[PDB]
Amino acid sequence: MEFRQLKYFIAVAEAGNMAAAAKRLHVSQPPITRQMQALEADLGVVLLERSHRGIELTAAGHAFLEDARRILELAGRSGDRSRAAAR
Amino acid sequence: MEFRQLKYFIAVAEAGNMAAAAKRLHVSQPPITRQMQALEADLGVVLLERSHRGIELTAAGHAFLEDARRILELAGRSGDRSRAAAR
DNA sequence: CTATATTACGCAAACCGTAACGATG
DNA sequence: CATCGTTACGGTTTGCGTAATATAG
Repeated sequence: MEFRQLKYFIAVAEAGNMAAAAKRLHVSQPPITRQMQALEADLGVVLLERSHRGIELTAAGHAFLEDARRILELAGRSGDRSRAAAR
Repeated sequence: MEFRQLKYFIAVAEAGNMAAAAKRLHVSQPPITRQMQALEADLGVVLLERSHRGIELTAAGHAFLEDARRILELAGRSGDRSRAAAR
């Protein structure tokens, strides 16, 4: 897993199609499709139903999505805590 | 912040010095020092006091160590779930 | 002279963006 | 056949490991 994959996958879930997701992240489309492939590979599971319209989430997608949000939340807060702890 | 920095940090924290963590992660020592620099910069905090005898954690680092462990654990379990939900 | 950390340098692998191709409602 | 997803390719960057540098016992 990479932090980058989590952010990208969250955006794709919220967008409903990979092009829109890319525009929201300020990258080109191909990094989106490739990073999703690496994620699905790394997890051993299909997160996304592809069509020419866009994407739907699988059961394993809806599961993962919830946890991706929480890993990002926790990473963010872990930083604020450490910085606070300095003082 | 990257997952690899979290693993490396935990290993450095447990080991008491960078050389022994390096061996336990099966990499040379310079990635360890460099990835601790990258991590410290990205958080904007100092986690470790370096001496010639090894390392000791700051307040900031004791905090971050616990959350490091939470994040990785949560990342592990989130895999397991997503695979389980694909049954 | 050992043990630790850091820095320098060279080469390989990863990663992005443009461009081409493919597939489908 | 218009629109989105994927794959190819070239060029930049990141990132390793070996070797060198610096400090301390």
